[PDB]
Amino acid sequence: MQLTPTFYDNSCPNVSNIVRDTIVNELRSDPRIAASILRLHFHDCFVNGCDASILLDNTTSFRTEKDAFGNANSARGFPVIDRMKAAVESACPRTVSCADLLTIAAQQSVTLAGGPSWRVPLGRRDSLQAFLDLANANLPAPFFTLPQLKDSFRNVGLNRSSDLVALSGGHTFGKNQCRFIMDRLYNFSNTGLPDPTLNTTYLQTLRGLCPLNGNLSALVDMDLRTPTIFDNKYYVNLEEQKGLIQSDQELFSSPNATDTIPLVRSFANSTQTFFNAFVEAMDRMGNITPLTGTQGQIRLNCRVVNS
Amino acid sequence: MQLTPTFYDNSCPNVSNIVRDTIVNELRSDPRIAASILRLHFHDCFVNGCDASILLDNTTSFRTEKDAFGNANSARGFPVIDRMKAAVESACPRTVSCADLLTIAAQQSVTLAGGPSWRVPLGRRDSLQAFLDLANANLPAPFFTLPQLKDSFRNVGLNRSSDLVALSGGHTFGKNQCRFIMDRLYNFSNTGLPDPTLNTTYLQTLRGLCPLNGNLSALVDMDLRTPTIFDNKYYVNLEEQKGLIQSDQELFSSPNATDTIPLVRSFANSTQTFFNAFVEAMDRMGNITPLTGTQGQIRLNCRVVNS
Ligand code: HEM
Ligand code: HEM
Ligand SMILES: O=C(NO)c1ccccc1
Ligand SMILES: O=C(NO)c1ccccc1
Ligand SMILES: [Ca+2]
Ligand SMILES: [Ca+2]
Ligand SMILES: [Ca+2]
Ligand SMILES: [Ca+2]
Repeated sequence: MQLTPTFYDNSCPNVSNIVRDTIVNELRSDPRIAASILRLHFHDCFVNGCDASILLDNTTSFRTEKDAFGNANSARGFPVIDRMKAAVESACPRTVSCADLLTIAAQQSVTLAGGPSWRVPLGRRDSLQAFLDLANANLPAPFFTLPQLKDSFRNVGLNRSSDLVALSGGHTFGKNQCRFIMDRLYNFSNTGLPDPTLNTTYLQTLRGLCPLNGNLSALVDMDLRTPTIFDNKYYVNLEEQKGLIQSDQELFSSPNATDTIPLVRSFANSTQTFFNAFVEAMDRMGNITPLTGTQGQIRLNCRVVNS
Repeated sequence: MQLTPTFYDNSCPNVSNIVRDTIVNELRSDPRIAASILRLHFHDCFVNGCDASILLDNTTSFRTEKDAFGNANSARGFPVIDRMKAAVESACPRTVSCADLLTIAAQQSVTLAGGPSWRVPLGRRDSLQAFLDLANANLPAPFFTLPQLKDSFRNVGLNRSSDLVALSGGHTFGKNQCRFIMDRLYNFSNTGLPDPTLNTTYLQTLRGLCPLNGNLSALVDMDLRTPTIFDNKYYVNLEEQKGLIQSDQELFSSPNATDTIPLVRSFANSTQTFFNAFVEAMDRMGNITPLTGTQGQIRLNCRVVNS
């Protein structure tokens, strides 16, 4: 079955508003939640498709993806997801899947942060288990080279350069722990020297935030220009060699960036072009091997499989 | 209202078995769960009493105690608690509180680990909010001195030396992160030397497990003799200066341990005496300012307050 943005127009016409309202309230106490939610959706889709497998808690039959390298002590916002599911179950019992809920939540998060507004295709159903080992192999790491980042995306069906460049624009807001950039700051590639593609003045600022013997869990803004606004500033930073993580800067400075540089230049100089591309890439990501029809179920509680 | 072990004998006579069955199944995949659960009960009781406040997830009206120093990236087993609550709600809808469930789970965990078996007083109800700031002040820290550990316990009503010594016997099983003993190993009290009350041969073993530049999250066994069995070996270790954390060894080596040494000697040489004392101390802890009668509620989902 093909996903359609009209899937709940009859069964639960107000699911979008309920989702938006929940995030709006949460943003008041946690300005970072919008970024956290968009990330949860991405990590859901890259492991067996957008099937809400990442939302399952540990059981005796399978381990949670929340323990995966990249998720463990990093991914957050789960209780917030619980809140909107409860509110939706009240208005539309056993109607909206967690997989779709997380998808709408990601879109609303982007819009609420100043990004584009669009209707996401719906109709996905929830998985009956979690895939930890798969998550440990499918999620891209910040130390990956450009070709490696390309392989990671192609591995799940996003084989276009625009997919990688556009979706990476998700780093236009949100935070990153010092631990993931320590090497770029003090000893890159076993050279004992910092990453040469990192702007020197910016290097001083980062070293101040992430000292050699400091807290590795200390958080830094992904986008130094507009830390909480979803815009195209992420690309301007790359042109100035101010991409925070290795995977960010490689989009512009890697020797294999022949095909990505033009997209960065384009996105850095046109919000419309970037927004159009981001929406297209997002819908493509949301279409990775979804469970539909009678496959999977409509979870009542996103943390556990239905009895 | 006074707590009574017969509280559910009519309303939900099989709650004990349902709780035991859940832990037995979990132990198969996670041998540490018994220790984790007993600890969750202790951290519940020390903050506003055993009211299941520690089980509440973050909300926009109050912050979760799961973020407290001592709980954050340390406390675990929450999904397991979710599992037994679901099973109990199926057999006895809206009957057993999370506060009581966590209490029975703690007792069964001790028994299943080889400890004593007894009927816990019941009748507690669930809180309507969590107390993070209170948790940050009420939970004892591993770097506390003997008098400080005594003040911490007296602060919640456990003003007897036996309470401190007996309950500390909970370290007869379970794990501890390297981060909490690094100072005893390499630089105790700003002296640049290890803790003199730590056995030197054991110090070598620990330094091997917790290297100066190693993983601070690496886990070490609390009891080097019988790491997973609930017995009195914890006290024998203290006599040999092999207590893992500072608060452990101080029970035997502190200059203020005049009143605790005799209890340690006694408990180290008689399982019966220790078990009797542990059960008495546990029931006293389980009686810290409970919510009863019409106070609080019977939570349907331990993570959230009833609508
Ligand atoms: C190209 C490969 C990617 C890599 C290697 C990567 C790596 C990372 C790293 C290291 C962090 C910080 C984690 C932490 O400090 O706990 C992070 C955060 C984030 N990423 Fe990515 N990421 C990638 C792609 C994406 C994509 C495609 C999106 C979504 C469109 C995304 C959205 C986010 C957001 C919004 C945050 C901040 C989350 C928060 O603050 O809670 N990332 N990413
Ligand atoms: C006297 C003050 C106490 C201090 C300062 C203290 C401190 C600690 C520390 C540092 C850990 C390791 C945490 C980690 O590595 O994440 C721990 C674990 C543990 N504690 Fe205590 N504790 C105390 C009292 C108690 C009491 C009274 C009980 C319950 C009767 C208890 C039961 C446990 C258990 C079973 C574990 C292991 C948990 C697991 O492996 O998941 N503790 N404690
Ligand atoms: O966000 C990640 N992958 O998308 C990630 C984060 C840190 C370590 C490994 C992977
Ligand atoms: O277990 C604790 N308190 O009981 C604890 C653990 C580490 C740091 C602070 C407190
Ligand atoms: Ca998934
Ligand atoms: Ca931005
Ligand atoms: Ca409590
Ligand atoms: Ca033992």
